[PDB]
Amino acid sequence: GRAFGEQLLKNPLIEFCDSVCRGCGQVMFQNNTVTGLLFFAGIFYNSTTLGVCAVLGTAASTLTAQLLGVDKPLVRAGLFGFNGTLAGIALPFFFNYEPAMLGYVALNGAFTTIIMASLLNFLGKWGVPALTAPFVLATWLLMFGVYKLSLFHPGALIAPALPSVDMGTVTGRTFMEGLFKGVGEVMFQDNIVTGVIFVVAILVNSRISALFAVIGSLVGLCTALIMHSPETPVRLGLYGFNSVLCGIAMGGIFFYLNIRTFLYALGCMVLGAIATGAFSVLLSPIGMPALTWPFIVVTWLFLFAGSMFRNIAQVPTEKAGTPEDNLRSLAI
Amino acid sequence: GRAFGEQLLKNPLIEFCDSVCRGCGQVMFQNNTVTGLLFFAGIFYNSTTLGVCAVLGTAASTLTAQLLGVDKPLVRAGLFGFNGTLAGIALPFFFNYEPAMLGYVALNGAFTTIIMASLLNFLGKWGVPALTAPFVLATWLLMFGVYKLSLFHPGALIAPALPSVDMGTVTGRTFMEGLFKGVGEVMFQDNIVTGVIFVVAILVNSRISALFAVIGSLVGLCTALIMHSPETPVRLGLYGFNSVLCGIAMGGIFFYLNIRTFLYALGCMVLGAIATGAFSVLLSPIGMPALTWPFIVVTWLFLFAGSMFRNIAQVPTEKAGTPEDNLRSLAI
Amino acid sequence: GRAFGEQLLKNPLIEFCDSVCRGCGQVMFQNNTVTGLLFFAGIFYNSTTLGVCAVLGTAASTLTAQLLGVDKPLVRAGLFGFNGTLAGIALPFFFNYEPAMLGYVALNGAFTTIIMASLLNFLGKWGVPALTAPFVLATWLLMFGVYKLSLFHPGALIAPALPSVDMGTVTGRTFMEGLFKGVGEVMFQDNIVTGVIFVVAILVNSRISALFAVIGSLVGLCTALIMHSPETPVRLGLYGFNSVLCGIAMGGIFFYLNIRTFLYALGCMVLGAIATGAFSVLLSPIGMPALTWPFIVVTWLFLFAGSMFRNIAQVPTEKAGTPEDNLRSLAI
Ligand SMILES: [Au+]
Ligand SMILES: [Au+]
Ligand SMILES: [Au+]
Ligand SMILES: [Au+]
Ligand SMILES: [Au+]
Ligand SMILES: [Au+]
Ligand SMILES: [Au+]
Ligand SMILES: [Au+]
Ligand SMILES: [Au+]
Ligand SMILES: [Au+]
Ligand SMILES: [Au+]
Ligand SMILES: [Au+]
Ligand SMILES: [Au+]
Ligand SMILES: [Au+]
Ligand SMILES: [Au+]
Ligand SMILES: [Au+]
Ligand SMILES: [Au+]
Ligand SMILES: [Au+]
Ligand SMILES: [Au+]
Ligand SMILES: [Au+]
Ligand SMILES: [Au+]
Ligand SMILES: [Au+]
Ligand SMILES: [Au+]
Ligand SMILES: [Au+]
Ligand SMILES: [Au+]
Ligand SMILES: [Au+]
Ligand SMILES: [Au+]
Repeated sequence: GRAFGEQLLKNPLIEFCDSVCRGCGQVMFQNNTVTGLLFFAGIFYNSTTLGVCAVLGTAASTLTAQLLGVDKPLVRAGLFGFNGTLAGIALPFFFNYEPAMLGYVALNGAFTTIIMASLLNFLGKWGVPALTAPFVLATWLLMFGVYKLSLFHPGALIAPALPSVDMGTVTGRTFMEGLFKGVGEVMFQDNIVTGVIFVVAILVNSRISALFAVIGSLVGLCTALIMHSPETPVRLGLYGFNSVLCGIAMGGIFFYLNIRTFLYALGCMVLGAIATGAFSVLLSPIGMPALTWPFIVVTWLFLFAGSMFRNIAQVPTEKAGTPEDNLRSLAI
Repeated sequence: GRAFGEQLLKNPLIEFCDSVCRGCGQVMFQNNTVTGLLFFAGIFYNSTTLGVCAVLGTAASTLTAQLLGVDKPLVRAGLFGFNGTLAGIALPFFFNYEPAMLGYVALNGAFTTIIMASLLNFLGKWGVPALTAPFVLATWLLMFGVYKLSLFHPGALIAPALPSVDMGTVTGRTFMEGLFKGVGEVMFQDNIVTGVIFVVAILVNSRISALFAVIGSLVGLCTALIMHSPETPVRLGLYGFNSVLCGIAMGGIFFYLNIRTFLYALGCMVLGAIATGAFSVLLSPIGMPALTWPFIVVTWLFLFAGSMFRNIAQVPTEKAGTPEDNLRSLAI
Repeated sequence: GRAFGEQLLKNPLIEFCDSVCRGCGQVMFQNNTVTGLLFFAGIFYNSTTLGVCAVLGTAASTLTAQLLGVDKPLVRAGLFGFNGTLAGIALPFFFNYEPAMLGYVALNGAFTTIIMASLLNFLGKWGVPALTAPFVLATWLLMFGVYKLSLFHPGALIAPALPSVDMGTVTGRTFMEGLFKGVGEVMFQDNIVTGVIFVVAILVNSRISALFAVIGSLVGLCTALIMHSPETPVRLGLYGFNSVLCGIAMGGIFFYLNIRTFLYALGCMVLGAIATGAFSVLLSPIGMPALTWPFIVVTWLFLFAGSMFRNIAQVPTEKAGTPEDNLRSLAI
C-alpha cells in the first residue's frame, strides 16, 4: 500500500535484500519483510553461525532464481528464498563443520531453486503449492550420500539402525518447552525464546496465522502424547514443527477460515504429527531426518483433496494471502 | 433398473447403509449391495471382531465423504467406502488390541477419504482410478510410526530385518488353500471358506469378474512357484491377493475383454506377484507390510500405458461397469 | 535424407533390426543405426553373453511395443528399445546365471515397454521425456524380490547392510580408467576400450554429444573426488555414468546449447554424481543398485524446471534431435 513514487528510490541491492527477507518470511508462509527480519533475529539470537548460513542459503537460492530468470513477481514474493533459508540451516545442524560447508550451503540453496521451479511447473496444473518439498528433496540428495562421500561427517543425530520398540515423565515443562521449540524447530532452532520471537514475527503479518502457529505446535505435542511418544522428543518440539506448518497453511491461507475448514485444518495437524513418527521410522535404517516431509505429504493430500469437497472452500493459490486478507476479499 | 417410485421409500440411514455395502463391494470393484453384504458375511464368518472393524472403517470413510460434501454419485457408488473397509481390517490384523483401536480405525477410515479425493483429483487428469492407494498410504502413515509412538504394539508379523536368502513341499493342499486364501487375503482373511464366499459374492454381480478373481489367485500362486518362493507364503495366498485385484481390474472392467486385453491382463497378474516379493523386501528393514502396493503400482502402470497401445482397448473410467455391461454397451 | 525409393526395398525384418539398432543408440539419446551398431560392438567386445542379452532385451521390448501397437514413429525412433537394452544387460550383470535368465530378460524387456508407454502418457503433459525410468523401475521390480523368490541368486555386488562411514590413492590411472569406464558403465561395461568405442559411436551421430559424454564422465569423477569418495568406485567409473547421461541430455539435446544452458548442464552433471552416493545409500539396507535413478531424478528436476527459467532455452521434446541439428533449426 506504499506510495508509488517510492519505486524511484529502488536499486538492485535493496530489492535483493527485500526479496531475501520476504524469502525468510515465507518459511512460514508470511510474505512480509519485517517477519523475515524478525525470523533472522530469532535465529541469530540462538546461533550466529546458523543465522549467517540461513542468510547465505536464502541469498544463494534467490540469486540463482534471478540468474536463471524466474518471473520477477515469484522472486519478489520470496517464493524462491524460503527453501534456501532451510537448506542453509539444515546442513550445519546435522553435519559437523568443514571449510567446504559454506560452498555446500550455496549449492544446496541453488538446488532448491531448481526444484521449486520443477514443482511449480508440475503441481501448478492443479493449483497446488510446492511447500518445503524443494528444501527437503535437495537436502536429502546432498545429505544421504555422506556415508559414501566423506567430505562432511554426520553429527551424532545421524545414526543408522533398524527400528525397534525409556518413556520419561510429562510435566508442565513438556508443555511450555514443547510449545515454543515446536515453533523454533520449523527452522532447526532448539531455543524457546527463538520460538517466541517466531510467533511475534508471524503476529506482525497476521494474528490468525500466529494463533495457528501456536495451535499446530500444541496439537502436534498432545497427539504425540496421546500416541505414547517418549516425553523427550515431545519436550524438544520434534512433534510440533510439522504440525505448525500444517496449521499455518491450512488455517486460512489455502482455505478460507471457517468452522469447517478449521476442523479440516485440525485433521491435517493431527496426521502431520502421526506422519512424523512414520517418516522418522522409514528413514531410520539410513539414519536420516525426515525434515518437513511429514507436513509436505499430509498437507499436499489435504490440498489436492480440497476441490473435491464442496463443504471445504479452497483459496485459489495465485490469490492466497494472509488469513485476514483472504476473508476480506471473499466478503467483497 | 428399479421402479423410480422406490425413491419415495428412501431415508438417509438406508441410503447410508446401501452406500456402505456398495463400498464393501468396491474392495473388489463390484458396485453391488448384495456383493458387499456377502463380503461382510465372509469376514464375519472368519472373525466377528474383523467384521465389526470392516463395517466401522467403511462407515467412517463414507460419513467423512458425506461430511466434506463429496459429489453424491461418487459416494452412492461406494468409491468412498472400499478403502475404509480395508483400513478398518488392516489395523487389528497387524497390531494387538488396545481400547484406542476403534478410534484409530475411524481415523484411518476418515483419512482414506482425504486421499481418495486427492488421487481422484490427481489421477483424474488421465482417467486413471485411485485403486486401493488411499487405503495403503493412510495405513502406512498410521502404522510405520509404531516404533516411536507406542500406543499400539505390533503383532509378530511385524519384524524389522535386513533381507537375506526353508523351501517346504508343494502338495495339492498348496493349490486348494493357495487359491481360496488368495481371494480371502484381499481383505486380510486367512480363511478358505471366506475365500469361497468372496468368489460367490463377486459371481452375484459378475461371472467374468468371478473367473478373473480365480485366475489371478492361480497366476499369482504359480508365478511365485516358478520364481521359487518357499511354499508356506504360497499356500497362505500371500502371492495371490495382489494378482486377484490385478485380474479383476484388468479383466474386462478397465479394458474391454478380448484375447489381446486378456493377455495384457495376464502380464499384469504375473508382474503383480513378482512386485509382491519386491515390495515385501523394500519394507523389510522396517518390518512393514506392502499391502496392495504391488497391485496398485503394476495396475497403474498398465492403466497409464493403455491409451498408447492401439491394440489394447481401454474402457473410459467414468463409464466402466462390470465386464458383461462393458461388452454390452460396446456392441451398441 | 535418403532416396524415398529405398522404401521399396523395406521388409518387416530389416525395419525391425533398424528399430533395434536405433533402440540401442537411444541408450545415450542417439537416434542413429550405426551408433547402436557400434554400441553393440563395444558390448560384444567386452562380453558375448552381455551382448546377446542386450540384443535380446532390445528385441523383446521393441516387439512388445509393436505387438501392443505403439505409434510407428515412436518405435522407428528406438524409443521402445533403449530401456530394453539396459533391462537385458542389468540382469546377468547383477544376478548369477540360471537357464531361466533369457526368459527373465525377455520379461524385463517387455515390462520396460509398458512403463515407457505409462511415462510418455504421464510426463507428456509437460513435454518431459521418460529417460531410463522404464528400465530402472522394471529392473527394480524384477530384482528386489530375489531374497524371497529364489529362482535367481544375487551376485556378490548385492549385499544388504546398514550404511556406515579405506580411501585408496588417486593416480593418473584413476583418471584414464575413470573417464572411459564412466562411459562404459552407462551400459554396465567394466571395460576401458568399450568406453572408447562408445564415445566413437556417439561421435558418428554427434560431436557435441560425444564431448558431453566425455565432460560428464569427468565432472562425475572429480565431483566424487572433491566429495571424498574412496578412489576404487571413482576409478571404476561408478560416479561417471549418471553424469554421462546428464551431460548428453542437458548438453544441447533438450536444451539449445549456449553458455547459459552449458552452465545449467554442469549443475545437473555435478548433482547427478552427488545423487549417486545418495541413492546408493538409500538402497543399501536391501543391497540393491540405484542404476540410473540418480541421472533420472536430477535430469527430470532440471527438465521440469526449464520452462520457468527465461534464461534457459528448452528444446520442445517432440522436435529434439542432435545438438547440431537443434542449433541448425533454431537459426532458421
Ligand atoms: Au532483507
Ligand atoms: Au537489508
Ligand atoms: Au531489505
Ligand atoms: Au529486511
Ligand atoms: Au503465500
Ligand atoms: Au555460516
Ligand atoms: Au555454516
Ligand atoms: Au495431551
Ligand atoms: Au491436549
Ligand atoms: Au448395507
Ligand atoms: Au443395511
Ligand atoms: Au442397505
Ligand atoms: Au447391504
Ligand atoms: Au467401478
Ligand atoms: Au471392532
Ligand atoms: Au477392532
Ligand atoms: Au506352477
Ligand atoms: Au501353473
Ligand atoms: Au540392427
Ligand atoms: Au540388422
Ligand atoms: Au538393420
Ligand atoms: Au544396425
Ligand atoms: Au531423442
Ligand atoms: Au544371453
Ligand atoms: Au544372459
Ligand atoms: Au578433481
Ligand atoms: Au577436476
